[PDB]
Amino acid sequence: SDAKRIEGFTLSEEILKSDKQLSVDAQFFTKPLTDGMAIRSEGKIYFVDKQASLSDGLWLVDIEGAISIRELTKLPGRKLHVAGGKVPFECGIDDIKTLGRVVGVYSEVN
Amino acid sequence: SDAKRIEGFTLSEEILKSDKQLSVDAQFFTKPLTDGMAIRSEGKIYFVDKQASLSDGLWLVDIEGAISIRELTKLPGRKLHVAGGKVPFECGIDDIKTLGRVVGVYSEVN
Amino acid sequence: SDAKRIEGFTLSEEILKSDKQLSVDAQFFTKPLTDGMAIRSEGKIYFVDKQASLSDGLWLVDIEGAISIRELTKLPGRKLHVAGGKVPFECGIDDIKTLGRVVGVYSEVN
Amino acid sequence: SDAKRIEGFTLSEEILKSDKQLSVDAQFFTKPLTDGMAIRSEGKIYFVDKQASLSDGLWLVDIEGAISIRELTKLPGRKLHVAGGKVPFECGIDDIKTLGRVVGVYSEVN
Amino acid sequence: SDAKRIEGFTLSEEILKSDKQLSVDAQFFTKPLTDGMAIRSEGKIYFVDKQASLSDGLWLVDIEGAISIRELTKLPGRKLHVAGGKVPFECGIDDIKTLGRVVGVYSEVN
Amino acid sequence: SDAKRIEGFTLSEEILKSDKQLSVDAQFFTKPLTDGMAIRSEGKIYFVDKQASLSDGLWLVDIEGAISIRELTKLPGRKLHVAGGKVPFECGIDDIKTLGRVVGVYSEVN
Amino acid sequence: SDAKRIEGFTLSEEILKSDKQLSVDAQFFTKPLTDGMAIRSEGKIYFVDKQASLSDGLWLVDIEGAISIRELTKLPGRKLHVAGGKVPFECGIDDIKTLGRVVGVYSEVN
Amino acid sequence: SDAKRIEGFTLSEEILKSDKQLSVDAQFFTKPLTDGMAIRSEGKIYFVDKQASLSDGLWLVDIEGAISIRELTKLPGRKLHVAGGKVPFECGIDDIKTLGRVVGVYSEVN
Amino acid sequence: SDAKRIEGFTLSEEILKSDKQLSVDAQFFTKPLTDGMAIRSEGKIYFVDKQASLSDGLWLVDIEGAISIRELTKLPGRKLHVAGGKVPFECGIDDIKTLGRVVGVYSEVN
Amino acid sequence: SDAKRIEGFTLSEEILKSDKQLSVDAQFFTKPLTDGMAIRSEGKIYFVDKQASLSDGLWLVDIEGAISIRELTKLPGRKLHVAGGKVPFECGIDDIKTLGRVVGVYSEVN
Amino acid sequence: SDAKRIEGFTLSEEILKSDKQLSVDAQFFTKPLTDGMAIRSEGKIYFVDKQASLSDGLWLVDIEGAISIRELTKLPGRKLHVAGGKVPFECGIDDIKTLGRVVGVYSEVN
Amino acid sequence: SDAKRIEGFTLSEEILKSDKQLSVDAQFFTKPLTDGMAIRSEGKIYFVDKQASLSDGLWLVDIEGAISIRELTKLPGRKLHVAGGKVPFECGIDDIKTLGRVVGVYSEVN
Amino acid sequence: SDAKRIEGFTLSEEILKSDKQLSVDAQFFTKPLTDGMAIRSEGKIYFVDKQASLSDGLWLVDIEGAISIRELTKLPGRKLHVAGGKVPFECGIDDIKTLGRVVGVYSEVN
Amino acid sequence: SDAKRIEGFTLSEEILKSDKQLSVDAQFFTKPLTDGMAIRSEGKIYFVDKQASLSDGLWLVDIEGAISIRELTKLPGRKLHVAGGKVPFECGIDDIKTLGRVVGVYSEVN
Repeated sequence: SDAKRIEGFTLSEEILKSDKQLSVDAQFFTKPLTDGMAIRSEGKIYFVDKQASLSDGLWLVDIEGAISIRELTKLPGRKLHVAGGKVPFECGIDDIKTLGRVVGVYSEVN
Repeated sequence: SDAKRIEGFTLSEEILKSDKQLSVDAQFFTKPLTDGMAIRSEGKIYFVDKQASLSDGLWLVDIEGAISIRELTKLPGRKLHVAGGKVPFECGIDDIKTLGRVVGVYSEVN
Repeated sequence: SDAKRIEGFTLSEEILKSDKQLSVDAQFFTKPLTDGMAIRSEGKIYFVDKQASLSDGLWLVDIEGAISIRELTKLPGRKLHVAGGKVPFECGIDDIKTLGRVVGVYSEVN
Repeated sequence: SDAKRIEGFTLSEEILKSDKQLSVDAQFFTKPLTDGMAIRSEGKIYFVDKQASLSDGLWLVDIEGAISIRELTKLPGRKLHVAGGKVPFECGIDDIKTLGRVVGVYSEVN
Repeated sequence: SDAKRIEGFTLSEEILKSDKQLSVDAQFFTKPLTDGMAIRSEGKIYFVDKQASLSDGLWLVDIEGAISIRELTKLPGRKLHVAGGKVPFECGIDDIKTLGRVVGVYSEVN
Repeated sequence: SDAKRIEGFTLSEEILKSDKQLSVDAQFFTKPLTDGMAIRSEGKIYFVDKQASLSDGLWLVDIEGAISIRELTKLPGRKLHVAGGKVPFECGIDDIKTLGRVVGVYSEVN
Repeated sequence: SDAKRIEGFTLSEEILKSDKQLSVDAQFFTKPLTDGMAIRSEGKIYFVDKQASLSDGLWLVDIEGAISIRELTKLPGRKLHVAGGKVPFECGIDDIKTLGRVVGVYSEVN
Repeated sequence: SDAKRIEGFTLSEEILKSDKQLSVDAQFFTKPLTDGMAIRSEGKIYFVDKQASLSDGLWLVDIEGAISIRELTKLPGRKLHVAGGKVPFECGIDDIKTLGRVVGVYSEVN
Repeated sequence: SDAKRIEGFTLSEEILKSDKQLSVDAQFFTKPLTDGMAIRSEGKIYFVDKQASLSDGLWLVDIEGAISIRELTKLPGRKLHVAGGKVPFECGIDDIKTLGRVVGVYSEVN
Repeated sequence: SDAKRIEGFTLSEEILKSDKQLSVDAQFFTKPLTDGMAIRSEGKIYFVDKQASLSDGLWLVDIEGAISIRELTKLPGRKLHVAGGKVPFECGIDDIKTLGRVVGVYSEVN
Repeated sequence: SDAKRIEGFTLSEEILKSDKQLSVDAQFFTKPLTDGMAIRSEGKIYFVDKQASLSDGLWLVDIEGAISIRELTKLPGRKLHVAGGKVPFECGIDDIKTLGRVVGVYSEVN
Repeated sequence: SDAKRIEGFTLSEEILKSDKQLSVDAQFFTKPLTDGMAIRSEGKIYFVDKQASLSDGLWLVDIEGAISIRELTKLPGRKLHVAGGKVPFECGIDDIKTLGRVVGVYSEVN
Repeated sequence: SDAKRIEGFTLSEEILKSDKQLSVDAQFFTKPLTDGMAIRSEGKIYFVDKQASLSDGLWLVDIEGAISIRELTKLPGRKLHVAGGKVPFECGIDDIKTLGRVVGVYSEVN
Repeated sequence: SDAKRIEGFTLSEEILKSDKQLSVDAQFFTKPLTDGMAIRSEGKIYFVDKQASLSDGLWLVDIEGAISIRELTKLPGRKLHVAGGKVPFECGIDDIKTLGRVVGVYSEVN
């Protein structure tokens, strides 16, 4: 029906690399995803919104050069609780760069 | 890049209903998905393979008219362990009808 | 905005008694609730769909005359698992009468 | 019977947005809800009392611009325990702005 | 304000004995308590409705002559789950005699 | 038998408010309750002894204007452990005002 | 003040042996203990009421000749749950002889 | 046989009050109890030795005027662990006044 | 002071074997131990009373020829619960032969 | 066989007191117990070696005049962890006086 | 150094299918793997010994046509416990066909 | 089919020692393993990529001369969490030397 | 000092195979081990006594041809509880053949 | 077969004492044990390698004169975690003297 194209990437060894475009349907997103990223990482496909404003959730981030998907929770004092890696930690929102919020995920692997 | 169209449906109150077709990319499936279904159910989209042969995994099923997504496990004696509902149960593979195997899942809701 | 009137009742000591009508808005229900009931029971107001078809969920039910709100789960062989009371139990679907499905709940008490 | 109109809003991505007014019945509230908000958020509707005075309970809050519903508990030293998000935390009552106390919740999703 | 008199009793060593009448306010009972008992038992006062119809709840009962307060739960097959003593058990509804349902309890001992 | 009148109040949103007098029997209290209060709070009625001398127990208190029922425990150094709220805490006996001790509780809600 | 004499015994290796009379005060017992025993067993003195009628509680018993103190709980069918020994068990009330109920216990060992 | 009189008291709301003398048999105490107290508190009688020298155990104490029965444990640095109340705490031995050690306890309430 | 000699044995691989006499003092036993055994087993020395009458406790037994120390508990029906080995079990009192009851235990190994 | 005499004592209320000599066989001790104590405490008899050199284990100790049996564990910095009483604690090796090490324990009470 | 060639296969949806040979070193196996299979299944490579004699361990099996890797444990009565799938079960050794025992496993995915 | 030669080593007592080369197929590695090591350690064979860039994962490391396989997790501030040994710890990324990432493990011991 | 030779074997895949003799010292066994086996099995060496008579313990056994090391426990009725494998089971002592009792174990692997 | 002599010792009360040589077989050690010790301690024999270089493991140590077997773990900052005694602790590598690493253990006591 409604074909939609999204820029594709792969995330491996914490390095983000451009890839084939991915064809998806607009029905995948409740909110319109205009500037989006489809990131292929460990058997899953993460749909990212580069326009998203900081808010608790799952995010694509860059921490001192390393790229990854982490769950961010704001703490008082412009701080962040960062989960998703083998061990969670805290830091200032300025110690990290957010590339966008994950709006949806696709997996083939239960 | 490679647009693929799948028949769409919605699953609600255990009733399967046809719906808009869904545009997906072939890169979504490692094994080719020829006769497939895209079922929108509770904020997720399940991709089902109508051609799959019975094997342990996540399935779209019809139990005495009710349609649902359940985890099936074969047990000696042509029996099945059926999980996924509020309470798991057992029954013969002949007491249930399999509509297809879930090959992948898309979710917006973490 | 949009005023909607629902027949009201109170449930106490397993007896259903009619009561004042309740004014609600249509925005409370994603699916249209046409033939509905508002049951006041223990500090909560349960909105029920009398038209609902049997499907796993929370139901207003009549068991040998006693009325109650219970979690119903279909088991192969026209059976039911009944939860919600002090001790769950099973029975056949014909041993119980369903009045309707709870589609929403309002509570003041956390 | 008794129709009552409340200003309606939606809360999403931690942003509060005005919306359609909601028609409710005064029987919903034991205490009179004069200046109130009906906030639609994730399949639930929260009724907020803007006039409430700080007291332990469920609150609509604004923390450095973010809007959310949190469980507040006063600690000695004008301090607060804030629960409800992925990770609880403490802070001064002056580090957060209270917009109103939740006096009731409607939910369609069990 | 509204003085109400209830026949009083004491429960000790599982023997029910008449006692001084008790003066209570009608405001103590949401539903009217017409034929009631006030049973003093172990630092508490149980208010009992002799007219109650069997329903899941806390009841004053007589089991083979012994009088006690038990939590009763109906089970399929005219059966009962009886809790409240040191060890819960099951039996037929005909194996026990109900004297009334507790509608309220007063206690001075936290 | 013996009718006794006690001043009634309701406690809600941490505010105490006078209300209907309540009629109670003297048999409710082992020790004489001369200057008492009956506080209606969350489906229960607390009987308070304004004359009580500080001693570990359940009290009606006033902390910086907020009124509540809390379990107090004296700690060396004129200090107090205050429980009952979502999160317990300590403080000096002079940082809280005691209105009276709960000598009994009536409830209809198990 | 009020001196009271009770026949004394010792219980050891499940054998009841007569012993010195024990002088106690009537204030020890809320109900009058007319025909009583004072049984010295493992550092404690149990006060038994030989006239007690069977009721759930702590009993001095004789099972197939062996004497011991057990917690008895009546079960439907003239049955008993017998706890207190290394492993509890059930039996009929006729399989055991009750010598009296323990109405009080004195201990020097915490 | 051997009648022994002990001065009696009652402990309530943390206030010790003289009462009727209690008649007890010397067989109750392995060590001779010369200057003793019999404290009636919450359905139990505590036998206290006023002569006891500080040692870990159950004690009758006076903490800033409040009288209670507490479990005392000496800690290095003339400190004490005080247990028995709703919340245990530590303090210096000089912050508490010991009135005597509990040598035995009688109870009618299992 | 008071020397007492007891016939000694060692118990190994479930075989009882006579050995050196063991010199013990009578103060070791509250009850006189006239006909006793001193059994050396796995770094411990069990003192056994060959004259003891069956009663719940620790015994030296002979089961189908195997000798061991077990915890015996009488069950209704001339039955016994036998614990102490890797897996407890039940049997009639006539399926086992009791050699004596352990009245005390000496150990070097904590 | 081999009679051995040890100086006996009783430990009660943290006071050590001389007592009857105890006759024991040398077979009780793997290492020779030359200068030993037999301490009767709470139904057990502790054999202590006054000559033992400090090492982790069970010890008879003297702390600010109080005598007790404690489990001692060396911690770097000439420190000790003291266990055995209701609440463990640490201190310096010089804050406690050791009287001997427990080498064996006899008990009649399981 | 020592190149070794093993017949390769893939196991997917319980179907075993031949594939590219796999080159391995003899140093991967302590016991010589003469007739072996290298089966690729879910990101892991299983090395199977077709000649193995039944013994508890991990096995490549065929149950009613379905192919899988399972942990087998012999039970008295020519029986087998089969683990590895979502729900273990038992069956006769003749209800299953063993294809070989897994001697080693290679994984890339931790 | 496709033979590949990898330098081999053994890791024992934290010392890495050269050993026989290992023949492996390229099918073992999704990504090309150009400069690889095969580390034999405690019954397993670790395949390491000497050119891997620092990224969260399993690594072969050299800490102050000691060589081991550890799970590394980057923490803000050029820090690392090091797991795998008996007790995890943190340190700067420069306090450790990374020799390569483990991309695969072969094991014979389940 | 005292060199002792023992017949060696290896146990693998449930097959017992003769091997190099092992040289051990007689100090390894408290009881003399005259005809003994040293079974190397999974990094440990089990020393077996072929002359042992049945008794609860760890045994080298032969079950329908399979050789293994199991914990045996005698049950009434000439039965055995057999533990050590993935799943314990029972059977008659005549359904199993005992080769010897393990008297000691040596391990290099913690 | 291959006899090997090792210097023997006994470890008791934390004192190390030379003893008879122990004859073992070289097959006990995968790595050659040239300068080794056989330490008899608590019914077990520890085989120690005096030449071992510091690495995580079980060690024979000397802490301020005291000799024991402890589990050592290196921590950043030339520190050690020391386990094995009743309470683990930390300290610098220089606060402890290592005598050798345990390479194997023999035990008769399960």
